Amino acid sequence: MTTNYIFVTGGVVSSLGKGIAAASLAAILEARGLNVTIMKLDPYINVDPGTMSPIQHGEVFVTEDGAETDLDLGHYERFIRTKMSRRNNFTTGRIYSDVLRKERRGDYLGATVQVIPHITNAIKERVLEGGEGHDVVLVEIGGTVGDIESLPFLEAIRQMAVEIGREHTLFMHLTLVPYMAASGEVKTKPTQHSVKELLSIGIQPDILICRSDRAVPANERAKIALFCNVPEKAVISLKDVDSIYKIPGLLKSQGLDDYICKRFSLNCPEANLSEWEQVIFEEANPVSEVTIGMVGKYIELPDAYKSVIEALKHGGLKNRVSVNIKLIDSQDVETRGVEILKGLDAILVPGGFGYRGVEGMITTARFARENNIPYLGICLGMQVALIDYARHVANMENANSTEFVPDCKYPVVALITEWRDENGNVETMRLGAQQCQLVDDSLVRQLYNAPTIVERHRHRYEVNNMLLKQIEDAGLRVAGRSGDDQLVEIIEVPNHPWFVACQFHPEFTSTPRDGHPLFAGFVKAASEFQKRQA
Amino acid sequence: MTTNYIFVTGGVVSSLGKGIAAASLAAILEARGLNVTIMKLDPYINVDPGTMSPIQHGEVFVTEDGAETDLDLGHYERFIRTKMSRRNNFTTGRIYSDVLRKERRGDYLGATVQVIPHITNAIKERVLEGGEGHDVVLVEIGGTVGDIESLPFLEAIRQMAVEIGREHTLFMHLTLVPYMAASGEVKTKPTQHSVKELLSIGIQPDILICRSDRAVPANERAKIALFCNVPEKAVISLKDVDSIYKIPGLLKSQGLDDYICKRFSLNCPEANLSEWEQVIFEEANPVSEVTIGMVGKYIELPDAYKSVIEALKHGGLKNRVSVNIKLIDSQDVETRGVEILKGLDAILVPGGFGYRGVEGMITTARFARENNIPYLGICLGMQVALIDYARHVANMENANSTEFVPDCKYPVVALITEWRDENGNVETMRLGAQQCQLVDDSLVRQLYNAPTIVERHRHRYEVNNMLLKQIEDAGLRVAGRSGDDQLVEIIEVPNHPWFVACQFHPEFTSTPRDGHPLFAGFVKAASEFQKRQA
Amino acid sequence: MTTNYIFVTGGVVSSLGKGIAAASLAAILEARGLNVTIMKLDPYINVDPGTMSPIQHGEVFVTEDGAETDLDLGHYERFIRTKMSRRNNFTTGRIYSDVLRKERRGDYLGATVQVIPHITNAIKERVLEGGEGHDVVLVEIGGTVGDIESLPFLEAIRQMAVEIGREHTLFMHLTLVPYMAASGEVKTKPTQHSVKELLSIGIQPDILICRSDRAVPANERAKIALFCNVPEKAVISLKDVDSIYKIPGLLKSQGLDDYICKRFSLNCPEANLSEWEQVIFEEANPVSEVTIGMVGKYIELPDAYKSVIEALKHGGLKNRVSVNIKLIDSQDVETRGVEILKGLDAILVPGGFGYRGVEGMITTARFARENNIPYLGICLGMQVALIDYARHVANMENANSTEFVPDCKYPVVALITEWRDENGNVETMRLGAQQCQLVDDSLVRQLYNAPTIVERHRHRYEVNNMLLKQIEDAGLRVAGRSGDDQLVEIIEVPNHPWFVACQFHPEFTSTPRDGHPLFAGFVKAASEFQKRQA
Repeated sequence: MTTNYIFVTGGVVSSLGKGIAAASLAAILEARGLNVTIMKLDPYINVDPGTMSPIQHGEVFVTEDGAETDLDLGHYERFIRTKMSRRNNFTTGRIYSDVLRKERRGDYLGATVQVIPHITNAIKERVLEGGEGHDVVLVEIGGTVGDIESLPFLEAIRQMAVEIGREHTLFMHLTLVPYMAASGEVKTKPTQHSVKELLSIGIQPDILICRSDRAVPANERAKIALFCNVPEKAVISLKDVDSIYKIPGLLKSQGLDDYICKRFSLNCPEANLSEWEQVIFEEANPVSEVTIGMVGKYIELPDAYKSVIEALKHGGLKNRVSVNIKLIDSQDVETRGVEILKGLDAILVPGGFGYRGVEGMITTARFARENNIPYLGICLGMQVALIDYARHVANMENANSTEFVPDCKYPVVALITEWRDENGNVETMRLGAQQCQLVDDSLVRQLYNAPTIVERHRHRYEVNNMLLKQIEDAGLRVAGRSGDDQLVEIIEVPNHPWFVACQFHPEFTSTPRDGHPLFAGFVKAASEFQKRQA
Repeated sequence: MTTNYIFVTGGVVSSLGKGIAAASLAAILEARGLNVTIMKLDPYINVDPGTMSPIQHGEVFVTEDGAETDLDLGHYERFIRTKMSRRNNFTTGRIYSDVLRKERRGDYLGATVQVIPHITNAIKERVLEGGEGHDVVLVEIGGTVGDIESLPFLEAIRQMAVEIGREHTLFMHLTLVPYMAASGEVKTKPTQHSVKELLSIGIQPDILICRSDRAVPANERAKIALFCNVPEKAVISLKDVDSIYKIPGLLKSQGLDDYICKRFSLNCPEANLSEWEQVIFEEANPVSEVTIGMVGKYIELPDAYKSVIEALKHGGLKNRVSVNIKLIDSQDVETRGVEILKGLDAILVPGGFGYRGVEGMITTARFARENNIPYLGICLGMQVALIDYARHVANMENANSTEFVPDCKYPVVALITEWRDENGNVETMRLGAQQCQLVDDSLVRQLYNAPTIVERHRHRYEVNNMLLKQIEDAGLRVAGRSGDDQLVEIIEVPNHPWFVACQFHPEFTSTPRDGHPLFAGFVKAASEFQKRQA
Repeated sequence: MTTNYIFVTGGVVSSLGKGIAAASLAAILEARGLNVTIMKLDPYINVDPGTMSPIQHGEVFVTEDGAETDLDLGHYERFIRTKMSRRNNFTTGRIYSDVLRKERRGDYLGATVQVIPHITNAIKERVLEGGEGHDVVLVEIGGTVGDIESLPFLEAIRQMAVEIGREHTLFMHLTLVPYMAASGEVKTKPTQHSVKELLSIGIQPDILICRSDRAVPANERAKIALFCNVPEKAVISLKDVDSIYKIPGLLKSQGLDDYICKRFSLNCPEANLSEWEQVIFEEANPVSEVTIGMVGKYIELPDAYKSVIEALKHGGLKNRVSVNIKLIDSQDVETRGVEILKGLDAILVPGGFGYRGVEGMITTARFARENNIPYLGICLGMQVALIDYARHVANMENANSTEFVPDCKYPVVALITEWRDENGNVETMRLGAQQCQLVDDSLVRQLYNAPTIVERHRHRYEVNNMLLKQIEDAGLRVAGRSGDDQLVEIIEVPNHPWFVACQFHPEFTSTPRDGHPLFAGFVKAASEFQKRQA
């Protein structure tokens, strides 16, 4: 058994969906019965993604082993059943940190540490590490070809291609074949140049991917084949589609995987695309529909709440109901007011960091609570809901979080060390999948059908138990607590049709095939309420 | 008075409309009271455009001095009142022909002839020639930046610019700021790279043109300004529009010309944009509409019949009537038949070269003639009509052209030398504006209101006078004859509502403001016939 | 039998001896019993080398078939027995001439003629033509890698290589490993970059040639091997030597040919290096010595008279005598006078073009003649001697050539058409090997031992028969006449110890193993004179 590698690059423009393409391929090769894995090389200087905001790159993926990483690692989880780890993704900054530390420790024995060969060796080692024991390793190269931001990686690859041997490596490259309406046709010139750029750095493409909003004519594919030194059969067209789960079908349709096994000589098992067929069937045969408002801050870029959006979708799939998300700026709730929240079947408040429109978020929580409108709060949404209830029911004037106000007077949220009461009497970040203790008498315990659950976290502040008894005794249900210090994990409203909120991130566990009890209940409640109001 | 120059380049993709942008600018500069002219340099090896087909590059422009040249010079004359002479356009091959000839005759005295400096000097000298006596000279560089096809020219410019000084030169550069619907936004990266490419060959852009299908946000323009070393006000946005005549307005709106005179310190007279204001009014307030069929061969690319389409538009403007053109493949008329020609108010048959389905063109001519449907024939279309009438009225068995069948038996079209009768008894290319004697009693004479006219030509074969008397005596009007040998120029059908066909190319002389008698009459007839058939 | 190809390129700096290296290799391949040939592509606009001066590029080689070509073709003749032809050498300009002509006559049927693919087609077809029927074909690419002057050729090659497969092609690249005395060591960086440049245009080197003034250390060769993706054994060191004839030995020493046949898997015959062993023996064991003075014009770059220098050397080899050549400027004899000509054992006057100090050349001819100093005149040197004798012995005041002074009055040299006497009564270029009728009673007839001989030519003006009779009757022996027109091919002075001058070019036939009668005679006479003067 010898590991085979396929490198995935792309040029001309960004935003082509390199990770999507790679993931779809992996799904097929999985369906061919191969031991497929995948890694992504991140050109950024940031060592860890935790040093960047949600608005900067969208959601940060949490791996099983607790590592924080590129969102695309979650995308990989949605196409292949293998598990990602810290070994599946690292950054440029990470590399330098490691190398410089080795230098400091005398690891290079007085030698000059140079990009070539030392930085590239660091890269080479990491690649071999992650691909160890696998049949096929896909490697996504971030950045854009021709930019200096990733040339070191491209060089390391070239070296490995030579050292390993061409019989175990392929070069896949994404391009853009844009449609020029003024001319009434697509152009190939950009592609031709993109390939030339790879060639100038020692890389000859084997497989071409033509991204566009429409199928590229065979004639044009042939023209490309000519200029790029690539067989026509290896020039794959990839038009835009309305679902990433249809891509495996397209790649299979054009014989991509067969080519690879012949190279690529692979004994690939018959593709099991029935999962996609199911999705298609359900898509093409809806029965209801509900409208769910999403009040937040980063709504100007859907990607910021991508994992949430998909979790909602999955709940809808299980209940055969369309999910219509209304994006709402919490700051507009502060300006315009609750009129925004009208015409909704359910209310949802996502997590995140930053104050901005948080008071409007509270107003919304209040609105949904007081008007009995199916409410779901996550992380920050829970913090908000806590304040809402506390201030307007438990009478905790200015209930707040110490992350925004040093002297809240009624710090309902604070660091455990910072826990204190309204009289000033007292007494890092929770990450990854953690076990939570559910209250047997709670709704969510029964939704999960289990005494305890394990769910992912990403936050530093906690419910201030010094003032919890005020809130809870006022008439609020704690549906779950955590571990050692029984930190509040889930809250339910005693007489609200469906109002829940939690500390964990259920949106990182939800799948299209399994769904997720919480979102199933939420979306269902939306429907129930909709009918209740009709 | 010292001549100022502005160079126009473009990159990322082809087909951005460099000629359009340049012409629009020139129009404004003329409107500012400046002696502005324009030249275009081509990256083609073809010495003359006469060696290429209409399908290859579209219509070939006919200049006043008889030179055959780039179509864009027609566009240049449609915006400024100066004339596009042979000095206003030349190719790469042209240059080499000249230089090699100079070498052959000893003009380089035993020296090595090199791109640098000899080819670049040849280019430079031609530019200086054309720019003589002008205030502002625009120079359009064909090809795409980064491609080897025009690097010599870019180099020649660099040299020139240095020699004449920056105070007499500006660098304008077109780019693409494509919209990526998947991201929901436009991208600037391609532009940044395009500029870097010019810089790598010694050229620093002064003015940027952002081509797109929508206005580019000031923020994005600022980002570009940053990365390109260009002032924000010199970054011009240019969204797609439905008419070239609206571009001067846009460029003026963004202050482009003011910048230039400040650089450009120009004492520019108030722009006279009333010509387009007129057009806008008429466009916005049409009174009728007609449908006119166009039977030909190169209909897969409208540009092939561009000048014709424009002329038709001009007839429509004068008659306040919309002109709906139906493109028809002559091979389909040949195959499917005259059913194609139904539902039309008028029939038009354009000129060109190639057999393909010319028999179907003849069928169409017959159809329009026999059914009295407003017919207009141009160049070849006249030859087609000649055959039609001859064979089916004058009983000229297989009336035809010797260019396809030497032994026609009734060679109605042949070279003057080749003129012969049906018994075999006997006895280059006509180019440019030539005087034609109109028959005072013809309609066309009265349409022009003149004894004679001067119109442009482009053909080799003539009406075979050996058999003309057969055709003419059968009942057909020769509405005009040339000069020297009174060659048949225009034919009219005695009892047809509006049947005119001619050897010359009226489409190269019409304007949107002056119109053109033949299209005025033709389109009017279409309307009359439309009402007749109702 | 399938033809194998090896391409030769060079980077960093020019003048590394690409032709030398290629010829040396070919010699070895022939020595191994392989059908090897060689071609050279030249990056020049000049169509034919005949349009350039001797001082510009040095001697222009005359091939068997009369083609004028690059000097290096003669160098190829000195290493292998495969005969060169017009198919073995052509220029960039030649290509364009051919292609443009094809365009003109319609060979491209209306298509766009582009560098790619049409210019590259012209190139690759010529390559395949010349390589027909050979086992191994060496192709030398002139110019320097990274320069635009030869990128089209490099591209044509890349394409070809792909088309024929790597099993039939190798890339040999020359570089420079400069010695930096300030550092006390050689550097390799330039080489590393040179290789990178080839890679950027799609070419990966297989064999590296390290030119220097000293052997390159294995360590440095290894460093290069690393950075260039080349096996250590394929990195060849090539230090400067005092004789080209020693290079085959060096290449053989490093196992180059074995590698090639293994690739390169070649059943190569044992190298016969005895030709150089002979030379070495003779070189290291001279017996006499003699001083030869040469008067000319292009002495500022010995390459101009390279073929002559070699021919003199060959005469010396046959007479076991060292040849000491004094370089004399004709303009100095003109200025300083005959004092320059003192201390010489014999005097030689070469051919060429340009009036310059030719009067000093005439003065020299006079000097050698009148002082009985062995003399050898070639082409122009004959014209010079003719004038000398004519003016001073035959009393032909202002004896001269019409090529410099049309109105001579005693045009001893003139175009055959221009032949005339002093009273005005009258009555292109001769090239290649032509038969000359020798006079049986002449020395030259006996030196060659044959009634007639065949020798190469290159000149436009001939001995003026109208006045010849004055010169010949005055006491000058015509040692041989051409043929049809009995043109004075060669003369001898009746009472001069050894004074011979001719129209032909004996220097293009002389070899180190065969020698040549006129140089044997001249050099011997030179020695004899020396001894007579001592």
